[PDB]
Formats: sequence, structure tokens, C-alpha cells
Amino acid sequence: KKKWSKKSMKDRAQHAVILDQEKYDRILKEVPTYRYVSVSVLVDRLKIGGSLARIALRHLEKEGIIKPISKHSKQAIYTRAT
Amino acid sequence: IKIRITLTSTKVKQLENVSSNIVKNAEQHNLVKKGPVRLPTKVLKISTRKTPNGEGSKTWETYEMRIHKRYIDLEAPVQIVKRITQITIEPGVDVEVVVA
Amino acid sequence: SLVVQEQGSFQHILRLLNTNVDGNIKIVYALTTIKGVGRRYSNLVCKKADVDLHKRAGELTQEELERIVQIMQNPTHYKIPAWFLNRQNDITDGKDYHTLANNVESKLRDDLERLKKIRAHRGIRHFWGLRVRGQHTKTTGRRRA
Amino acid sequence: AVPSVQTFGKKKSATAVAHVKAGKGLIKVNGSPITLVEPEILRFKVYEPLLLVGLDKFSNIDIRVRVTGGGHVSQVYAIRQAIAKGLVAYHQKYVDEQSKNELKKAFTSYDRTLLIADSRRPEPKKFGGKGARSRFQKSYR
Amino acid sequence: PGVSVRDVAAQDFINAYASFLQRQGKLEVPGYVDIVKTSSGNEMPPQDAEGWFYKRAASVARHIYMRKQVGVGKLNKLYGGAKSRGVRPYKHIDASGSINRKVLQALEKIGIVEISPKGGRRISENGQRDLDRIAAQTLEEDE
Amino acid sequence: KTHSYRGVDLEKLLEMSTEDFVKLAPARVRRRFARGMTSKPAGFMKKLRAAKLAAPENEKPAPVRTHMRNMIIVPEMIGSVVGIYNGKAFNQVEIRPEMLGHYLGEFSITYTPVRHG
Amino acid sequence: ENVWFSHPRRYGKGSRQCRVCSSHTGLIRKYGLNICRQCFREKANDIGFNKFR
RNA sequence: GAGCCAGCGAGUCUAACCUUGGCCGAGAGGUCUUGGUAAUCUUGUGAAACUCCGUCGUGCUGGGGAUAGAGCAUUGUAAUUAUUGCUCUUCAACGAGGAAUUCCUAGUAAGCGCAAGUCAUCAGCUUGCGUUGAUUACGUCCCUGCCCUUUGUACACACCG
Ligand SMILES: [Mg+2]
Ligand SMILES: [Mg+2]
Ligand SMILES: [Mg+2]
Ligand SMILES: [Mg+2]
Ligand SMILES: [Mg+2]
Ligand SMILES: [Mg+2]
Ligand SMILES: [Mg+2]
Ligand SMILES: [Mg+2]
Ligand SMILES: [Zn+2]
Repeated sequence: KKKWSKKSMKDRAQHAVILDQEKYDRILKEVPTYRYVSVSVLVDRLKIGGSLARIALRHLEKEGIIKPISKHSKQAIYTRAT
Repeated sequence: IKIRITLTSTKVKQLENVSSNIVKNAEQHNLVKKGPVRLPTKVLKISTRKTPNGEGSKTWETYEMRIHKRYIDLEAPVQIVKRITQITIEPGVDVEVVVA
Repeated sequence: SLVVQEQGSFQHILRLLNTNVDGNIKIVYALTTIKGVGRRYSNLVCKKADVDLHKRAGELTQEELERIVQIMQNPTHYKIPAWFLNRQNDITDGKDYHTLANNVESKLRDDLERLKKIRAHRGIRHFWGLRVRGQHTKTTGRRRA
Repeated sequence: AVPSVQTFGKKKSATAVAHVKAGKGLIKVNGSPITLVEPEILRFKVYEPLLLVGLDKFSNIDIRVRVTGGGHVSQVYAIRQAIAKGLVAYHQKYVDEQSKNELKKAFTSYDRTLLIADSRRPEPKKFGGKGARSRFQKSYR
Repeated sequence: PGVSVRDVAAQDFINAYASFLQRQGKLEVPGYVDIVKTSSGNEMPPQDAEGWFYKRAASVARHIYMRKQVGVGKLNKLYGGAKSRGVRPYKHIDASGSINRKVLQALEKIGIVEISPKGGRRISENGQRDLDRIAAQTLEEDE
Repeated sequence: KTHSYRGVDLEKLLEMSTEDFVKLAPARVRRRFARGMTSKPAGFMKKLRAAKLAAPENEKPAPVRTHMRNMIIVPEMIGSVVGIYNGKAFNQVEIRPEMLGHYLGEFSITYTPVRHG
Repeated sequence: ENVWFSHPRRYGKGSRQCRVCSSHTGLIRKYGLNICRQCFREKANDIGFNKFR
């Protein structure tokens, strides 16, 4: 059963699924000093899912942490309040 | 009275001078008329393989048939209606009259 | 808008119908790990149980998931329209079932055994392991085993 | 009667007929305003003819465009050509020829297909391939 | 100036009019709702389960306002999509007939749409009187 | 228990009717008796009654030869041996009660399985 | 006996045949002319079908 | 979920084809009427890709839907080696593919559907038609073919001589 490929796996990190106190103030304290805020940066620096990233993004934009540039679906583009 | 002449041939040049001779013979008898409405020409296409067997390169072939259809609407007492359709019948051109 | 502190009751694993359902996903997609329930059915039970479908599997209350499993195991008594069940109008009992987890595997072997026991054509095709739905076999499924 | 002209813009199969008459200045596309044309990106494409010449030449005329045929992005290009030609036709008939030429030049400098229809037509499909140029597959063994 | 249904974006007017439906609470929703999936080509039932009859009703209300008359056969073609036929190529497949016929019956009850001569359903003058009024209401929201 | 075909047991079904058996039949069998009143069942069933009498108990009857393999196994034929034509031969099959709602064709294979060796 | 020529011929390839050569294969049923594909190609010019493109 | 736009075409009478609209049904379908021998009616063939808002959140995963089990319908004299359609369930390989190799120069390639042909039923096929629409080149004989010139020939059913 020769296959003529190699087929190595990957590391498959465990990004957080429900949000708790240690994640909550961590997003509260470091969404400033982010020049550009989106779903994918929040996944990479905070280890939360796209679910949490999209809902938290909606959360901040009414109360005040991040300013919007563009509110198109599947791509949210956010800047800092200086 | 509202009679209507409809032409449905495939030969365009036979059809036209048939249609022209209807409308010109109308005007010696001075009848008001809807001048010929030309409906969209409809093409009957048949796409077959050239070969009788199934060998060779797959060359197809499209035979088509164009049908031209015109109608002229006329209002006339009976004697002109008997005269106009009795003459100017050209072979391969189909003429039929409907009233109202 | 709604951020919510999840608490210490949460479960990374849960057991319904003898299967280790993983947590950390939405409840309807999570219960599809249990055999005999697929995405359509899973939506209807959690709808008929009046649970918030937005929740993850690991955070749902103890009474709610036992309420869910009752609606799965007695479906048509709780107003499921019963052409929605998989094994309806059954060959011995006459009544509409809905096999779950092990029943699906065990009852599938049994009705195979009838066709093998009466020597019906489909049963003999299963005993050889070949196709039974009238497929061509001259090229496809070549390295099946 | 009332000063009015009638133009059309085209694209691959889309045709948009435009009635340009003298009015108060509203520019409607299929009974709906010009700001409602659904594909959000190319809406900013249909603003550009009036955005080129300035909105001042659209105060005293009102525009109706009726759109049929083709597809979504083809319908957009037929709309913009119809209003650009309709404006240049209005200044041809009523206003002097000076206003026509400054109108025409600004259009024709920016994009030539605002006034001239694109002549690119579909190429017939040929037996032996899925397309007009493509063939299906040659195999030798 | 006489604002109308044509003068407002399709999305937000349908959303606003459907919310008018949810508050009014008088629609005669069928009863098989949240069990059906509303198209034979569809793969799931509507994710927004607690409405979507009100969404569909607002959607169908604007269509008779635009057009002259519709039937239920037209609406199934409009709301149908491509059915992924497994390993075969896709195909247009019509939507669930009951869903269109019932909401058209349901809109008859509130008095928006009526029967038409020459067949089909026509917007009544009650329908042509309140759809404008939400259209006035929904278009000053951003102003 | 003994076999109850979809909740109806042997004490009714061995002689209840052909016609109420189709009330409990699946779609295909209901469709078959929805349309079609030919005398091809008629002649076969009368010869079925003949073969039952000439057998006593502790005799399985004589195998009745048929061509038609599209005849649904009705509960009237339960307990007989039928020679089904598979294209060149007549195959011996006993009609069980558990082979109800099937055609005769499913039990006389039309091909000889390949071996490659 | 009555059993001769008794199988139905209401639909299928057995119901139709070329009006010229009584063949079953390659029939052309468009526009109701019902001539086989090799016989139509021999008769297309005098029926009125021509090649243009 | 919401928006929402083509073109090529086919269609019954001494037959029952294209089917609008109303009603029943989750569906596939059933039933009552109607229009059409057709630029008139199906039919704006409201096609799909697409567009806007939402759930998913790198997981062989809500990717993929093969292979199996139960029912409900439709065509047909008949559907078992499941005709086809619908529902529910089961939910495999496959993580972009070695040596090899095909087609192509602008409304073209490629994506995406629809009609027609075969057709009682059945399209993953073909013939056409539209929809969305690139990159690259505007060369050369390097490879592979074909043609020509010069040349040698003891060949001429002609180098398989
Ligand atoms: Mg060959
Ligand atoms: Mg109206
Ligand atoms: Mg079409
Ligand atoms: Mg399986
Ligand atoms: Mg190479
Ligand atoms: Mg393609
Ligand atoms: Mg030499
Ligand atoms: Mg020699
Ligand atoms: Zn012939």
C-alpha cells in the first residue's frame, strides 16, 4: 500500500472555547496598543475561537474600546482609540 | 369586417412580392390596413453526426430551416375579399384568411 | 454584546447514550457523535426540549440534557411528525422506532440476517460483500478489501 | 410639449432605455433611486458619470432608466452608458453645442465606454470541445 | 414627498417590517414551523428559528408590491436554490409549496394581500397603505 | 414469539385476505395492487390450491413451475414449494412466512458467481 | 393464436421506426418527421433543411 | 435568511404535450379548473455562480457524502441485480496528487447554470446558449510532427526495399 506522499500531522493548538476571568480582563487590557484589530489577530494573540472573537468584537464597539473602519461581513477592521 | 391574411413560407423573396401585391392591390381599392407585421423568424435546427457508422473524428453537422411569418389585417366588403385571395397565390407560400 | 463568565461546573466530556460526547462545541453538532442521531434530528430534539441552542455542550444544566435524551428515546409521543424517524413502520412490530447508539448497529445486523436466512438476493450479495444497490462493479470499488 | 429625449446604453445582453426630460432633478432606476443599485461596490461605479461632470447639470432634468436583459454587472454598465448618453443627447437638442463638447470630452477622457458600447460579442461554441477554443482531451494510447 | 417601498433598501425594510410582524403577534403561523426546512434542495432548517415566518412574510409582501400578481408556483422558483446532488452536478430545485401558500393565506387574514382577477394574489389597498407607512418609518432611522 | 408480520400474527394472516394484506404493505406492493387485475395470479393460485390438497400433512407439496418472477409473495402461498424460472432452469424454493412482501425473483439467482480460478 | 404479436408496443424503441427504411436506431423525432439519422441526411436537402453555418 | 438578473429554444385533436392559478401534503407528489397548434399561453422560463446580513472558527471539521438500513411517492404489463424522485439515519477514501501528459492567445481560458437530442421513466453524455470573467505571449525551430530544397542510391508491390 505505497502512497507516494509523506503525510505529517501538525500540532493542533487548543484555542479557548468559553470565556472566563483570566481571558476577560486580558482582552480588556491589551486591545489598546493594537493598531489593527480583527478576528484573526484575536485568535493568534489570545487563543480564543472565532466565535469568541466575533462576539467580543461586537461587545467593545458599542461601549468604547475599539473604533471601526469597516463593518462588512466576514472582515471587521478596527483601530485604536488613542 | 376585419379579415386577416397570414403568410408563412420559407422562401423570402416569393413571400415578399406576395405580401407587396396584397398591399398594393389594397390601395387601388383604397383600404385602411395594418401594414405587414413581421414576426421573429424561427430557425428549425437539426444537429446530426456526419458519419453513418461511428468511426472517425466526431464531426457534427447542423441543418437548419428558416420560417418567415407575416400577417396583414384588412377591413373590406365581400367582393374585394373574394377577389384578393383568389389571385396572387405563389407556390411554396401558404396563405390563410381569418375574419374578426 | 453579551459576554458571560463561565464557571467551574463545566465538563470537557459528557456521557449520554453510553458515548463520550466531547464538550467545547455547540450542543446540536455535539450530540451527532452519538450514533442514530444526525444534524436534522439533533436540532429537533433540542428544539422540543426548549433549550438555548447557542450554548456549548459542556455548559448545560443537569436536568436539561436528561430532558433531551427522553425526547430522543420516545420521539413521537412528544409531537415529532414520525416520518422524521429512521426505522418507522417496522417489519415485525409495525410501530415507528428510532434506534440509538447501539440499536442502530445491532438492528442493522438483524435485518441483514433475515435476507440471509430466506436467501434473498440482497442478503446473498451482502454475504459475498459485493454491492447490493445495482452498481456496476467492473471497475469501481476495486481495492475495497 | 415638454422637452424630452430618449437614449439607450448597452452591454453584452443588457439594454437600459432612459427617458430624459425637463424636471426637478431625480434620477431613478426601475422606479427606485440611483442610490439603491444593489451591488454595493459597483454602485460607486454608477455614480461616476454625474460625479465627473458635476451634479449641477442634473438639477433641471429628471431621469428614468428601465433595465432589462443581461446579468448583474452587465446591467450596471448599461445604466451608466444610458445616463451619460442621455445627458449628452439632452444638451445636443436644447442647449448649445458648447455644453455638449465639454460634457462629451470629460466623459470620453475618463472612460470611453461611457458613450460607445463595447463591441466584444460572444464567440460560438464548436463541436469537439466544451468551449469555442478548448477541445476535450486528446489521448494516444 | 410621498416616500414608498421602492425608495428604501430591500434588506432593512424587510427586517423592519418583519419586526413589525413580531410585535403585532397576529400572523397565524402554521404549526409545523421549526420542524420544516422550507426547500427540498435545502440542507438545514432556518437558523433563525424563532422568527423566519415573519421574515418570509415581509419578503413576500414586498414582492406583490413590486409586481402585479403572483401565485405560489412563482414563489417556489424564487426561493429555490442549487441542490447539491451528492457526487452529481447541482440543479435548481423548487422550494416547499406549503410555506408559500400558507403565508399567502396568512397575509389574506391580516388584509395585506387579496385575490386577483386573471389569477394569483394582488396587494390590496390596505396592503398598499401600511407598507408605505413602515417605509416612511424605516427610512428616517439613519436620519 | 412466532412471526408477526408488522404486528399482525400468523393466526390471522395465513388466511385473512389477499386484499387487507396490501393495506399493511409497503409502497411498491400497494402500488402493484392499485393497478392491474390480470388473470396471471388467478391461474397460479388455483394450481396452488390443487397442490395443497394432494399433499397430506408431513408431505411438502409438489413444486409448482412458474416463469413469472415479479409475483409478490402473498400470505396465501405460505407453506408451498415453487419452481421459479431463472432463465434456463426452475429453482426449488420453499415459501417461508418471513419472505412476505417480496417477489419470487429474489430467490432464484439469474447468474453463476464468478471465481477467477 | 391471439398470443401472436401481443406484447405492447405503445412506448419505447419498439414503437417507432424510420418512415423510409423501417429501422429502429438513430431515429430523428424532432418536429415529427421520424426518419433515421442516416436517411434524413440523404433527404435533408429536398425536405428543406440546408447548411449555412 | 434576504436581494436578485439571461439567452438558445420546445410544446396537444382526433391527440392528451408545455403547463399557469386555487386547494391538500414537510417533501417528492395528488386533485379541480384554465391558457396555448404559439412574438399571444407555459415564460420576465425570477437559472446557478453571484451579492448583503448572520452561525461556523483550522478540528477529516457544520469539508466530502461514497457505502449501507427503514419508509413515502412517480413512470410503466412489470422495477427484485435497489428505474427515478423525497425523508430520516449510517458519514468511507481524500490534507492538492510520482513518472508521464492534454487543451488554450480574448468576451478567449476557466468558473456557473439552462434548453435541446436521445426520452413512457432515467444525464455524471453530447449539441448549443447565455452569465462571471483572468494571467501570459504578440516569439522560435529547442522538442514532436508535417512540407520543401540540395545530395547519394544497386530501391520502384518503392527500407516492412
Ligand atoms: Mg470508432
Ligand atoms: Mg401593483
Ligand atoms: Mg430555462
Ligand atoms: Mg454504512
Ligand atoms: Mg513534457
Ligand atoms: Mg464548465
Ligand atoms: Mg555514396
Ligand atoms: Mg529497379
Ligand atoms: Zn432510414
